[PDB]
Amino acid sequence: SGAIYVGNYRVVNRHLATHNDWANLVWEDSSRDLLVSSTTAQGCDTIARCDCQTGVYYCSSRRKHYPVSFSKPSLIFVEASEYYPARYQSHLMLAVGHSEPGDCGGILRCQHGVVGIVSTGGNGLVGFADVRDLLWLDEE
Ligand SMILES: Cn1nc(C(N)=O)c2cc(F)ccc21
Ligand SMILES: [Zn+2]
Repeated sequence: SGAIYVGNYRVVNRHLATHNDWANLVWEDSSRDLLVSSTTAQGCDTIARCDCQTGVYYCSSRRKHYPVSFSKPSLIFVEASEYYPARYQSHLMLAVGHSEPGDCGGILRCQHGVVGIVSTGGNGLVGFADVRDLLWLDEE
């Protein structure tokens, strides 16, 4: 699990989104596994506006932050799991690194801030749902 908190917004994997998230929705996309919901108290997080391919992610199935090189956000085939079938997820970034389903929500950060959250992976890969193209998060 895990979320970002850019102001009074909560950014989560679309598949871990709660009833409250859907009952206080802002925007959502199944192909990306992203959903943003409203909050009453503000958050502690800046979103990266950049093309970095280096950063650090949190991996819950190891209790560690790992430094990684990561690919640019693209359309990637990801194998089956408890939450989705074997499909293409868009705006996915692979790094080489350990990941399992429950690692979803872990933050990837670079010098420019929060880059994205863990969304896909397998076979020593990890895909981060990029948030960097979502320029509207910074305001309103
Ligand atoms: C980080 N991660 N997300 C998923 C997923 N959403 O299906 C996944 C599936 C895997 F077999 C291994 C790792 C994974
Ligand atoms: Zn950056």
